[PDB]
Amino acid sequence: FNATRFASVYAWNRKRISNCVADYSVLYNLAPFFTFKCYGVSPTKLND
Amino acid sequence: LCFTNVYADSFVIRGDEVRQIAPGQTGNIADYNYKLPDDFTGCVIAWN
Amino acid sequence: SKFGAISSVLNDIFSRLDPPEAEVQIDRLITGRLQSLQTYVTQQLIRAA
Repeated sequence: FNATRFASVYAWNRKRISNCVADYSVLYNLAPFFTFKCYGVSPTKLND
Repeated sequence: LCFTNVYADSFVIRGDEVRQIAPGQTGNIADYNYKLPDDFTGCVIAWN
Repeated sequence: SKFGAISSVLNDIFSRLDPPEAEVQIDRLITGRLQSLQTYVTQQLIRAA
């Protein structure tokens, strides 16, 4: 989320994540107003 | 059969969240918007 | 003893499941343990006689 440059849309990046503890709450401090659409899971119940 | 009194509550919710309107369920809507008792009796009608 | 249920721990059943089928599991547990208590009471009565 704090990278200097992002990859182009056609050559979109792919990152694998495993064996880690993820705190998604920090993702609410990115911008005062931003889209946070989630499919198949409620965002407020991602910490359980 | 007939009843003592009837309460009708109507609103509009997202498509994925329609399963959260049920006794004992948890999530954003169940916890922060609308909670049903465990020993609930009555019906729910949801249409697009 | 599980008495045919998934788990033999009552509060485990409470925490790990929603009320709908947790009620069935607890019903099974209570019936089994009550039957065991009744059997023990009958044995005690016979021995007392």
